[PDB]
Amino acid sequence: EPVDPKLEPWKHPGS
Amino acid sequence: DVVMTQTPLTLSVTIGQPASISCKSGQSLLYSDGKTYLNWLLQRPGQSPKRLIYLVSKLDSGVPDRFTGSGSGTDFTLKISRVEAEDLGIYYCWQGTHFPRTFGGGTKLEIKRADAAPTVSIFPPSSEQLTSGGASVVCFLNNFYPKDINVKWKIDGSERQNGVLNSWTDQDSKDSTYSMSSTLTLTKDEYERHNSYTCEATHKTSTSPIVKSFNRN
Amino acid sequence: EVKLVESGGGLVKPGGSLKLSCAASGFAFSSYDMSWFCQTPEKRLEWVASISSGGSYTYYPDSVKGRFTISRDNARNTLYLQMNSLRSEDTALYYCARDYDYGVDYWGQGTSVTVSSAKTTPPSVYPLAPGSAAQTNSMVTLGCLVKGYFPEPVTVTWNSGSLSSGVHTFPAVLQSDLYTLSSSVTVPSSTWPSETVTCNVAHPASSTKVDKKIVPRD
Repeated sequence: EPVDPKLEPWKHPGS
Repeated sequence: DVVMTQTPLTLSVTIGQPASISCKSGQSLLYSDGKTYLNWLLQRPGQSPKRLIYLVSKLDSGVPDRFTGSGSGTDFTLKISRVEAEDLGIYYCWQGTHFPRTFGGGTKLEIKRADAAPTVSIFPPSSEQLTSGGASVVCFLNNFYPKDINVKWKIDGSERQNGVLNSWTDQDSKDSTYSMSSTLTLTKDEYERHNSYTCEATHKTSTSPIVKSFNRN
Repeated sequence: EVKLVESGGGLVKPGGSLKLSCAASGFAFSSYDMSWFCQTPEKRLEWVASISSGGSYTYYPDSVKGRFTISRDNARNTLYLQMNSLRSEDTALYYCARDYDYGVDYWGQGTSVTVSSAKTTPPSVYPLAPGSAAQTNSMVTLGCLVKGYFPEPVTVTWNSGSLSSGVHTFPAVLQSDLYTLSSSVTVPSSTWPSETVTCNVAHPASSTKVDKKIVPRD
């Protein structure tokens, strides 16, 4: 959206 | 693991005309979050890939909007509303929905130009090369269009397919022609046993094959 | 401006190791996942490895899993690929890329890797002059045949670079673990001869240069 990390479905959001 | 299939393999287009490329995946690219991770990129000859489209139809901001992407499920299309000379290159689709990322095999877009006949030259093996016991006959076929050409070697009238090494340049970004070299390598002893050496080019641009030849003696 | 500059490629034996790196600049390196891709000699593209912005998560397809390691130095804006147990199939141009916008946004320039147990061999350079007779008065085409070297690349120029138009240098073809290529140049007759024409061939892997004068005859 605006908004999110914009990563692909198999990614685990990073630190 | 997701199979990505592009069609056509090559596409010949006139500047100013539309073009369309298709990409079909082996399973649906729509993910549960409602997004479809389907991408397109362009690689121009000798350059790095450049992003064109992401999430099916979002346009990279360096790309003019004559490029559009559309589709859903397993069927996708890249369209170019009017082709320019700088669109020459290989277009790839690729998916990031399922691990691992996978690419289509590429569609080569070539620019149409007016027919052009090859300029054909034949070169007997150099005398330095014969002193090392090898005999390469080289034939150059330069600056032709369309890309469709057949070249036959003939030794003493006999067509010969064995020992030939052909090589083609990319479409020239300045005149849109192609060029090719065709190299017949024999041992020196067999070079020795024949007289007559012919490079023969067949092309839509002339009513008879373009013939270049030499004879040892 | 996003900029990614790979280095470290070269010729390596099957079973051997190589470490690639990618120097990133023009952006906050630490914020982005990063990826390796490669382009095979057939112009197939393949994804090689990805790493999370922070460093903790790494992802690999089955083809490299267990052999390659991707890692990153957030302090020096540098991405790495440690390639072990190389295979001939790993022969490719390797690209560093930035993961963003539901995919990948910027690619680097590539660094070339050849995996082969074939030995480094300098080229033989053969001059190609027209046969005893003798087509077209006007333009004359001359050639250089660059045969039997390993590995890629070589560079070919004519008259140390001052003949540039009218030149066609063809891609090399690999035959028995040796490459062959040719180059043609097209010049006004009356210019050849007299005026001298020389193909300049360089082969960095073998630290060799050959400057071969095309003389009338063969």
